[PDB]
Amino acid sequence: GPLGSEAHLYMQVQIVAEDQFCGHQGNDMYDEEKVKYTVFKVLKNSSLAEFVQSLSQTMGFPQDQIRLWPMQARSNGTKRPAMLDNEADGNKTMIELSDNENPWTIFLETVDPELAASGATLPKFDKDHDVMLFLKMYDPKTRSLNYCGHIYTPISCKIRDLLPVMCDRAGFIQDTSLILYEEVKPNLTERIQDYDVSLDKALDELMDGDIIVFQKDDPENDNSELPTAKEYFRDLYHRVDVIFCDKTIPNDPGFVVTLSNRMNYFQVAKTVAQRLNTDPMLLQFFKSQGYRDGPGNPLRHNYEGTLRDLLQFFKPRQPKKLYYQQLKMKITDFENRRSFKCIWLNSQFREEEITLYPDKHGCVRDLLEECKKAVELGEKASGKLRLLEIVSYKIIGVHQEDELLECLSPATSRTFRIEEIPLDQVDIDNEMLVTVAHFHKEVFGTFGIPFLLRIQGEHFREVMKRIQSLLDIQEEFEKFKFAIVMMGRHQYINEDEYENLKDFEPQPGMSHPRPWLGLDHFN
Repeated sequence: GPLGSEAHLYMQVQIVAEDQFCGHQGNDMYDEEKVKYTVFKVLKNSSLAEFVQSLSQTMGFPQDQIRLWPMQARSNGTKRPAMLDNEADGNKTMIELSDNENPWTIFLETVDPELAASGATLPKFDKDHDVMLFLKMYDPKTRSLNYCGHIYTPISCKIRDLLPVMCDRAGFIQDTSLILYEEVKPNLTERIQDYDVSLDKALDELMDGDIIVFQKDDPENDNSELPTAKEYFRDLYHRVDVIFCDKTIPNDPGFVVTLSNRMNYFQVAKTVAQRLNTDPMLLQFFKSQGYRDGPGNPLRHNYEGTLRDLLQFFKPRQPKKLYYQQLKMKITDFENRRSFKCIWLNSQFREEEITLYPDKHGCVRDLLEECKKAVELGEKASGKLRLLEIVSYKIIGVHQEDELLECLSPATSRTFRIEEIPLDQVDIDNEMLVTVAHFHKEVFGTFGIPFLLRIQGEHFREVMKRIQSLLDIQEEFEKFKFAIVMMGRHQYINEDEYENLKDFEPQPGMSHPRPWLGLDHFN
């Protein structure tokens, strides 16, 4: 194996009986992915007469009461039965007749099995003057199609004379006034405007396997969501069933919404929001892909495409799915959130990487409150926040809350830090806030965590043990060395005699950068 040497000699012929046409709700006779066939494996080079007897035997029919109407495609994409003459074209072989279709599907017509016991012959059909039409009846109250079989008619027959047949097969009195459409193709259902015309003239390109759709003309109809068959099919044509899965709870079965191709975002949203009981603005949707099954870029409200546009990357036989999430705030605010990566300095003096989402048009205060929402602030402490800007492990700034977040540096050397203010740094007057920074170095080899301090002049040895309880370094804090650092210069200060002032400030002669206390030691 697997494939056998003589396999190429063979083609496949899918026979489809008229019962498959019943209850079909779409265009043409049946849906291709539901229809039940009788499949034959026939020899490519074999003949029609051969296949017909073989068929006859298998199906349980005499040959003089079946006729085969090959299902043939048309330019407009529809598929309908077509005439094939079982006698003229019988000498010919199956691939020839098939036009190399593999598989080939054929409509097997049969005698009404009631008149079949009687031994009834299938009616004579003139290839040139008769047509085989198919009838469908459209019922407004139930939005459904009900198959009405087929008829042989001369093409000279005035349409008016088909009315009684149509009524009798639907289930109507003869007085019943009908509306007749031709189903031409999907999204084209054409009302026959005038019944006192021959079929030949009534319908353009009249041929076998053409479809007349008829309905009752009763004022009752106007109550239906879809009064005419024309509306039924136009609705059908744009109908699409979409699966909405939540992008936050994976292995979500999701659910199926029936929507329309034509709908816009507000309409799609309004519809999904309903059977979620939540607001459409409390929903965010995601642009979609197709086959690498997964939520793409957040589709955004200002969006103005149609649902057809959102599913344009889908294969037709592939089931349709869109991802969404549920929102805690208005949709229109969620999009104006800014991703803001910074450092949270807890009250254990240790650094945590946190990403906060304040509003784009927000200010520093706004960022601070977003931070307080994510952190415990150490009991009985101050519980007040400030934002620092840090570079090379040195604090270069403290930003006012009223300052717009927009004004802050995108730069990646800049590191923003949020911390709560120690209790002894909120009231101030004979006392100052100074920047402190660790180091090895001459003056630029800075490292570790900088911080703000508590500089009037007094005991320096006490300042040191305060920094000691804060750095919480057990004693390797001996062999530290401490320095004031200003513009182009740094004077040291031993741990013995020093008592300071406001040496820290620009000696009169530019306002920034300010000096800093620096802590000299290893790693």
